[PDB]
Amino acid sequence: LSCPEGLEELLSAPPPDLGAQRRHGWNPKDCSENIEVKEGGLYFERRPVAQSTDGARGKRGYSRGLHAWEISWPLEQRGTHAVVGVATALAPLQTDHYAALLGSNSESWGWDIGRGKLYHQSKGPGAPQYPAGTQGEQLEVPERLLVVLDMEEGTLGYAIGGTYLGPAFRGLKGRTLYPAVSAVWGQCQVRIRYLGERG
Amino acid sequence: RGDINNNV
Repeated sequence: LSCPEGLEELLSAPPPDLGAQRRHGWNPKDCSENIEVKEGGLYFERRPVAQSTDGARGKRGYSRGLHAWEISWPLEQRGTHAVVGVATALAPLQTDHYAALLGSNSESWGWDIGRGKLYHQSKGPGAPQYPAGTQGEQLEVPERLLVVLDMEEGTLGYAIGGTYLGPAFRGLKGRTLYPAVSAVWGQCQVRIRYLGERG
Repeated sequence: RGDINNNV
């Protein structure tokens, strides 16, 4: 019973076409210098750069209603720190070490899809596990996951295989938040597929 | 080459 209002409606609507996906996809003008946005926003490729973590934001920031998008991040392309979430327009997108960049500061919120941990203003040790009752060593986030941002309640949560896993972060009302990830893997290809909005 | 994260 934890779903945002209108999530089933949204996920059952005809999927946004490639045009819509590019409009709400990764921004070539808002990513790390070590990331190349391809296909007009449908995916990015992180260049091979040693001792760097690199982020990207979507083109569109959300302040109201419900928005969802699918991230596709091959399991073998995640490396030591693969973080999926949202950021304000001001979050840093690059740092010179391997780290959970997304969620390391005030401006970002991330789920570590290898460790299972949630980061916001967090360096990483002690961070809580998500979803409830799981732990890294005994879960595996598959290639595709949905990111679900409810800007009426002010929550960010995730869905896997069509199933919402609950609110991960709260307290987001009044912000303007963009899709975001941070990555460390040379030549990783991270795709984003916008699923639409309601509200 | 040699790096944990496929960077070289």
